[PDB]
Amino acid sequence: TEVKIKRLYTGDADFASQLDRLLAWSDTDIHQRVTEIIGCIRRDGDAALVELTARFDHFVVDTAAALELPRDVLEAAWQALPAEQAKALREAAERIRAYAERQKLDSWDYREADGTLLGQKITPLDRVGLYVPGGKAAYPSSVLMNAVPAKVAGVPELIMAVPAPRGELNALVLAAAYISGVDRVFRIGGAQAVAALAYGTETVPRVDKIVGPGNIYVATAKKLVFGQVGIDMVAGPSEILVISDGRTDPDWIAMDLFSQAEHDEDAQAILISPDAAHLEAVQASIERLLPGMERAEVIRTSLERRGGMILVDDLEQAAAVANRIAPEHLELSVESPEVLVESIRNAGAIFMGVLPTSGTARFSSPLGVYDFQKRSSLIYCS
Amino acid sequence: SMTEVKIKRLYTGDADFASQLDRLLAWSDTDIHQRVTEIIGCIRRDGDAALVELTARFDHFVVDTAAALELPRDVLEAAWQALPAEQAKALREAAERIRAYAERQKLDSWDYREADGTLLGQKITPLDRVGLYVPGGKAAYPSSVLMNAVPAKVAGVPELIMAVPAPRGELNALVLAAAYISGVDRVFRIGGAQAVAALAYGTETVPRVDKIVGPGNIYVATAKKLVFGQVGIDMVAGPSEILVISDGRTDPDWIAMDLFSQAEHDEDAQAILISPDAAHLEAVQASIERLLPGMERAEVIRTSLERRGGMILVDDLEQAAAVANRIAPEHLELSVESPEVLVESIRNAGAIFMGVLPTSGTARFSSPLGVYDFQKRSSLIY
Repeated sequence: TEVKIKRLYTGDADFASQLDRLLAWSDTDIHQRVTEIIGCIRRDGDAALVELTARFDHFVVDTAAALELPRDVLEAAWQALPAEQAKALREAAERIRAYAERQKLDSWDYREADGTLLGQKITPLDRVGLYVPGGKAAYPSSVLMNAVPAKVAGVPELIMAVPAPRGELNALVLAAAYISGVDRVFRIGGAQAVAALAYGTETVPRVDKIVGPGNIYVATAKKLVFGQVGIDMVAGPSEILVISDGRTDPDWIAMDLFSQAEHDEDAQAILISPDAAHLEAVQASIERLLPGMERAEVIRTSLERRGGMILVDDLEQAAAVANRIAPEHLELSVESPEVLVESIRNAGAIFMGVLPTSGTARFSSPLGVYDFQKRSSLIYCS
Repeated sequence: SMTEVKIKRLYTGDADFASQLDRLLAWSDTDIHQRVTEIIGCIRRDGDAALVELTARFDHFVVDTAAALELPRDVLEAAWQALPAEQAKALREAAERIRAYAERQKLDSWDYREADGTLLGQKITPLDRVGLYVPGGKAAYPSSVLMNAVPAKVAGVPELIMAVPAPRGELNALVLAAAYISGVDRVFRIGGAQAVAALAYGTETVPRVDKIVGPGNIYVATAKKLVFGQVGIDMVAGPSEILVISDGRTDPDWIAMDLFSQAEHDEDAQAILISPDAAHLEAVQASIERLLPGMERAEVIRTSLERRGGMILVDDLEQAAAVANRIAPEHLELSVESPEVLVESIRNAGAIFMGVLPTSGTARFSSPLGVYDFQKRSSLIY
């Protein structure tokens, strides 16, 4: 029943190094394989894509044109969702759209003293490729959070790759692609899909940026085609950092940790508090509520491998430690978070009352509309 | 003839045109990768000791302690104060133009209320610390300092740290003066892979930064690639490129000089001319062959034109813009009668001239380096 979670104390002398080891996170054959696949796609295009799709996905088609899903299929997958899921999808997409609309970059210009016109010309990327994994194990959220900002940016051709293992489709994924304005959907995946998107085939249009997480083949391929296309940041496992003043119900804090611990065994969930009693209470809440979780084994694995509870002297030190951690997700479960947030510098998303992980929030932003736009300097000497 | 310059010629009517263009644009060590890995390891393992030693071995710059690697601020001020009045004037002016452009590009925090009352927002922060690499000796340009440092300081970066190696102690006055007026906070006489490692991981003497920018040799580029993840980096350069579109009204000598402007500073530079006027292309060839001998860097210009230069005949200006959009040049010049009309068809270009930039076709998906690259966004949810 016990869950052994690493406990750290800011008073300890070896604390910095312990925090380092807690945050630490880290094949030749895979690199070789992906290189070969990319080469095959560049050299032989569609024939290679069809063959590799039959090999990896067990999806057999006569011509590459058949890899594509008709648009009617997308609309129909949407039309057949249970009413509540449809509601949820529309609402989420709308929130994402509104937010993207507010972040959208605009063109402008101005005149220097001599009369020179200087300006910034904003354009959408010409085409964007979105990768989504096949089967039941994909989440519609990833589709919305990549595709919606891309369409708000004004990207004219948004192309999705999602493999169809043995022909199998994910209704929610297709419906999400439909309502987010995905333009074309191809049943391809893996390194072969990345290569097809990056270089083009006679069937697959060449895109300028590829986003969306996938397996080791997809990640490796994305790294190898960077330069030919832009890519999104490589995702590490999810992270949450909770700063708690001790006033919140420990059952709730526990659920806050489970929220991110539950979807990756290598996820990192950390709790910081100046209250030791509160930390013990949350330990208890974890051990009690854990069995009743459906993802109990994964949650346990994550908490035991990379979980942590850090006792700090106060909320100031909590903010300092957080700024060192630079977490993907930061939750300020404290009484005056609008005050505490003033001390926060490095965090992907902050919850008071796609995202950069593995400490890259020290220098990166979440994926947003701006990543599907670009600027050109304009100089008109008259 | 002895004066002739073999410049690659393409025509959009060619059946092989797409591939010919691909081959024209194309431009592409293991022992270096090993060495750099070892240097990074030594720096992580031995810190200041390793940095002092490696600086002694590689730069022949010998100091007793790592503290002695740093240049006092007094030195920067004195480098500025000893400049000829006109150089100082030019430096200040350039720095000011850059500053004014950066202020206009600066990202701002904001928030708004959803209908239900949920608060959504964007919190903008500057990067905590930024490292700027500048090559050593006389072969460095103050511009490289200004174009990184000024936008970083506009962004509000609290600690801007510069590495510039001092081979045999040698310094570049213009570089130091540029560091002075652009608000560089600290300057260290270190370079190569060891400087990148020192900045990325920190030593007792060198502060750990969150992003490293500034182009350098193969050791610096390799090191930057290897530390990406620990820090942000800038896009890798990237020999210069210029693409000129000419309708034929412009004096062909002027076009020739336009091509020369970028061809003359790198033998690997790419200068391409596009026109729907075949006679004009011939005229520019003649102007090139006539004007070339009188150029001071005639040898470099010729080498560049011969290796990567090109002239492309198109059907009309529509197609000129289409080809330009495929090329996606660093620099684009619209030498036509109505550039304010033609620019509407232009999508992919680092900078556009009518009347640090992305190169190698990355203008299809990248923006120039600017203030926004030294800022980051955090999502707020209340």
